[PDB]
Amino acid sequence: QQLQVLLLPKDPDDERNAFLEVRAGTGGDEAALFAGDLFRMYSRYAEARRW
RNA sequence: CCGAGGGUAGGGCCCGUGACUGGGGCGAAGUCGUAACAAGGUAGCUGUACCGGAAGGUGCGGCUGGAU
Ligand SMILES: [Mg+2]
Ligand SMILES: [Mg+2]
Ligand SMILES: [Mg+2]
Ligand SMILES: [Mg+2]
Ligand SMILES: [Mg+2]
Ligand SMILES: [Mg+2]
Ligand SMILES: [Mg+2]
Ligand SMILES: [Mg+2]
Ligand SMILES: [Mg+2]
Ligand SMILES: [Mg+2]
Ligand SMILES: [Mg+2]
Ligand SMILES: [Mg+2]
Ligand SMILES: [Mg+2]
Repeated sequence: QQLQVLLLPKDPDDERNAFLEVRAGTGGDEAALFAGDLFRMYSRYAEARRW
């Protein structure tokens, strides 16, 4: 497998720490309920990589 | 003399436009309370007046399109 050289495009803020905010939308307290469901999911993902 | 029209001045109407402002219509979700529909938890509605974040409240009279 000839690994295609992916070392051509550079990136400034690619390794920097990131702010993440989740906001509820359409559907009243149901979307608010899901914004926690998205946040735990990103919490499981952050701790799974020692973040 | 009249006279197209030009000029000066002052009015009337209509249209476009204007910092800003007043409310109105619409919204798969927001905040605050819950005024009305049951006696809707203070029966409701009403003209008027005063008042209150807001639905609204209270006064004076009126109607029943008011339960028991
Ligand atoms: Mg003459
Ligand atoms: Mg003339
Ligand atoms: Mg003339
Ligand atoms: Mg406006
Ligand atoms: Mg009332
Ligand atoms: Mg009520
Ligand atoms: Mg009532
Ligand atoms: Mg009154
Ligand atoms: Mg006031
Ligand atoms: Mg106040
Ligand atoms: Mg009062
Ligand atoms: Mg009365
Ligand atoms: Mg009468």
